[PDB]
Amino acid sequence: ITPATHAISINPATGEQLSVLPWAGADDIENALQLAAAGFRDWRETNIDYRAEKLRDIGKALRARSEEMAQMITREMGKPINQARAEVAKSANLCDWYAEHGPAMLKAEPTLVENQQAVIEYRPLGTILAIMPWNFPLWQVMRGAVPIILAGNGYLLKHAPNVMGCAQLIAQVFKDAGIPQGVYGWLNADNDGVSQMIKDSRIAAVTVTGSVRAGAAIGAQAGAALKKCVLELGGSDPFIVLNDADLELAVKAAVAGRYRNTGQVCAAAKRFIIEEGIASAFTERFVAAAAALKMGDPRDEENALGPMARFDLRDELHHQVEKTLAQGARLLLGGEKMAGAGNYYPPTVLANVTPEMTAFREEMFGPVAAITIAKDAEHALELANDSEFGLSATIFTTDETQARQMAARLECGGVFINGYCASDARVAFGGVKKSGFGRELSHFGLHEFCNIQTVWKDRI
Amino acid sequence: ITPATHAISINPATGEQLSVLPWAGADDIENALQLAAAGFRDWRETNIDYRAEKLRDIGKALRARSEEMAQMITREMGKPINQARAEVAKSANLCDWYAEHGPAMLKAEPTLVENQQAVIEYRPLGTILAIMPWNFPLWQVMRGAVPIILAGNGYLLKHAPNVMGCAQLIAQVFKDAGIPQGVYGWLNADNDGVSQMIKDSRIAAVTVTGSVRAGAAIGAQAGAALKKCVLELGGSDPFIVLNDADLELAVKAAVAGRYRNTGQVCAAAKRFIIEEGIASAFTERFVAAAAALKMGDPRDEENALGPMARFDLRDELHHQVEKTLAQGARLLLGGEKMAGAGNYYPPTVLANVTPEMTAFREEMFGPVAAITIAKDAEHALELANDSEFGLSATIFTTDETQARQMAARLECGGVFINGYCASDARVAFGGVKKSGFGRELSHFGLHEFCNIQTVWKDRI
Ligand SMILES: NC(=O)c1ccc[n+]([C@@H]2O[C@H](COP(=O)([O-])OP(=O)(O)OC[C@H]3O[C@@H](n4cnc5c(N)ncnc54)[C@H](O)[C@@H]3O)[C@@H](O)[C@H]2O)c1
Ligand SMILES: NC(=O)c1ccc[n+]([C@@H]2O[C@H](COP(=O)([O-])OP(=O)(O)OC[C@H]3O[C@@H](n4cnc5c(N)ncnc54)[C@H](O)[C@@H]3O)[C@@H](O)[C@H]2O)c1
Repeated sequence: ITPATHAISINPATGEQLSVLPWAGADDIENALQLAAAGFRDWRETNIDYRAEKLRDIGKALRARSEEMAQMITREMGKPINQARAEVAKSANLCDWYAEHGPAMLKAEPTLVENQQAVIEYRPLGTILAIMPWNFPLWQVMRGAVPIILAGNGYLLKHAPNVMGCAQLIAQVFKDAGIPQGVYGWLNADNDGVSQMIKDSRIAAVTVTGSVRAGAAIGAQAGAALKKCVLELGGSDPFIVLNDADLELAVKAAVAGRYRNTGQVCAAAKRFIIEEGIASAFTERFVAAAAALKMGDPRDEENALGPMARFDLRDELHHQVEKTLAQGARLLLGGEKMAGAGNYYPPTVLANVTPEMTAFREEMFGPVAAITIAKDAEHALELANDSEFGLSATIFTTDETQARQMAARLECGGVFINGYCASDARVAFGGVKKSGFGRELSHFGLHEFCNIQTVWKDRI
Repeated sequence: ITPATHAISINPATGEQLSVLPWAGADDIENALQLAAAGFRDWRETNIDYRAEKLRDIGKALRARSEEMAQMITREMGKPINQARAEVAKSANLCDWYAEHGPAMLKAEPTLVENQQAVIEYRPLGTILAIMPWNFPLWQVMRGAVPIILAGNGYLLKHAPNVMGCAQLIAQVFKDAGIPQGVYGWLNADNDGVSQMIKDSRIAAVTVTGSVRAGAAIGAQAGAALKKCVLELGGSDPFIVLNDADLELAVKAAVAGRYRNTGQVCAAAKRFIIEEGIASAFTERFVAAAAALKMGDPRDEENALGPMARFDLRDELHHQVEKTLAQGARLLLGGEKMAGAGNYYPPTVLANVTPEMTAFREEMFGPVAAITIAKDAEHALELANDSEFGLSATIFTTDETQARQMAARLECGGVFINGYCASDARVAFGGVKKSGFGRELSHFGLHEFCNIQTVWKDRI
């Protein structure tokens, strides 16, 4: 057993090894690609209304294993159990939502060509290779798999190596739903196996949810293979609070946005940018509220935070904290690794964070808030856009006109005005800059992996 | 002067050197990137109706230099002068079309979120680097530049090195129209210069129209730099004729589709796939019609074909003809380089072309038709899909239902039934497989380089 030969699951609350799974071999890869190719060949011929009904079947099979799934999520990566349950319910509802609204988004599109000669058809592309992360082991898979399969594609999952118990359980749910094994499939492939599949003609495109470094490594290969990719990568979302904000609501949303899933959220509020007049009141309220978050065993529902998922990533997070403190930030809360067998890092708040500091320029993928003072709203917008990332953003202010104007100038894919940032089937998700490109959910996730095909009759 | 240090224009009809231009230097690249960034910063703030009026100004300035532009196209790459005039007219009309229909396509999109709390906004992305080919030196630039700039982006053109006279004239047209500095720009960059620009933060995304080899080279770099790209690459379009086809119309469309622009068309009919019962009658009519095409001085309007654009590519095309004849195909017309100072290659027809031959597997980017016999309609579909390419396709048959079913199974981005394949502002354009990914024209070309942004108010 070694990370060079096996995927390994470890409980981050206890440090105990849970399972191992060897990398797929040459024959496993070939068999997966044959099954995927055969599955897509038949699935692409099915009726759209039949596929919608199969989505409802997926939702039912998932709910039927909802607690088994939630406990597996919590066990493998440390998520508080009620958050894992909420992840299951949101994933199941996504099946029903696309079942109801998806088919109409795939209807032929008329054009302005005379005599109704030309229409746009949304054709399936093929089998989509999907590379997914551990922070939402179910939702991240379902977010793409549901629309991708509804559009008549196949989906081939390469999951993160620390949640292969989750991966096998998801496959069992799709099996329970009667989804053919070619249509939803999966492989415990190492990175070289991923490389081989991208080069294989039976993979039509790639979708990646992960870090910036993974997106660049995989995106380069997809381009070299002339395969389209969607990259949903890291974020360092700004959370702007102006002097006229609803301060109580802003702090509630600020705390929820930073510390949900023990801070391990792509679109988490990570860089708090507070106008000078309200900064002292915001900072004091935010520290007190963050300090009231209980942390411990994620099977105990009194805990708002669990351990972080990966011991090496807690080390990396603490290193970023220490560098930021050494650069001149002030420690207001937390900021030390909990001793013991568990991978615990307490709610942490860093103040006097300047744009030159590590916690302002890197993704802080854990329960570490950075607080930066803005001279005014113009400064707050400049601070917000001064980032390699560009996934999402929040603005708190009672001047809705100003909020709308700032939203137009924020370099990110989502802007929440006076509310709680989240993903939702009804709206687009995805960012700009090093957060990547392409859009998921709504009709965007349905169309990203369609062959958009012009059919033009009698052009004479 | 050597192609190692300079871009060189040579008149293919005469062989005379027209112009030379050294590659852009480090200062030139930096200057262009600075002005692109500043131009985009101000351009993104303008009102959509102002930008629509500026598109009309581009169309006016282009029509004012229409004969000068047409003659420059013909002089640098050999296109018959009336096709160059048509290219200018189509490009000017594209400006007016997007001016009229573009703004509504950029309006905010309602969502299913209750109480109208969330909309989808189509924001500008930044400066788009555009890598373009010589076969339509004006239209390829305008096809993307017009919607890209209408959406509030900037456009930085890296044109093919044999048409830098066209590139400079295009820039003069944008100057005549009053397009602000850095909103439209261009550089005579060598391949390393392109690599540098892709890695530069002031390039937001890349669009490529060119060969499969260029798309793989550039696409890999875009992915590694986390830049979205659109790849519009080569084609080897099938042209299927079944026994019940309107034979006279099929032959007319077959000759027009193969030999327009002296065959140098991405979506040209390149692989003719004819059902056995009608193959002899098709082949004899096609040879006779192809033989009736006049070739010569492209400034003379009686000539349907000019010389090929590049002397090295004629050598390459003839090598493809020789290899295919060596593999067992039959030469029915043409098939030898014309003697003299001009780069002329006659209309050529190769028959008994089987799937294993060079003319069936590679893009024949010149006036060479390949004819393959299909046993039946299912064999024809299989033959059509047995290709690395997948740009467009044509089916001729009076059985509309069968044509619609084949269209759904053709692995390509466009299918023309009983008609002449062409690009048009009102429909999507783009392919699958090694022909690339992404879509141009209609609302697709407008949205490819937008930041699709959710704006959600009061999500509490
Ligand atoms: N934008 C989004 O939608 C979104 C959603 C969730 C998480 N994320 C991001 O995910 C990241 C954390 O999750 P992570 O730790 O699993 O990131 P990660 O990149 O290290 O791992 C992501 C996935 O990519 C695979 N992978 C990584 N490198 C690879 C390579 N060279 N070849 C093939 N496969 C490779 C991993 O095995 C894993 O399955 C954070 O940056 C977070 O912001 C983004
Ligand atoms: N799909 C489409 O919309 C479309 C339209 C027109 C032409 N084409 C294709 O264009 C091709 C012919 O034009 P071409 O001969 O100029 O193709 P080409 O690939 O040789 O050159 C295309 C462009 O890419 C640039 N380029 C090539 N390699 C590069 C590299 N490594 N780095 C940076 N830049 C590079 C060239 O300088 C040129 O500007 C044909 O294959 C044709 O089918 C496609």
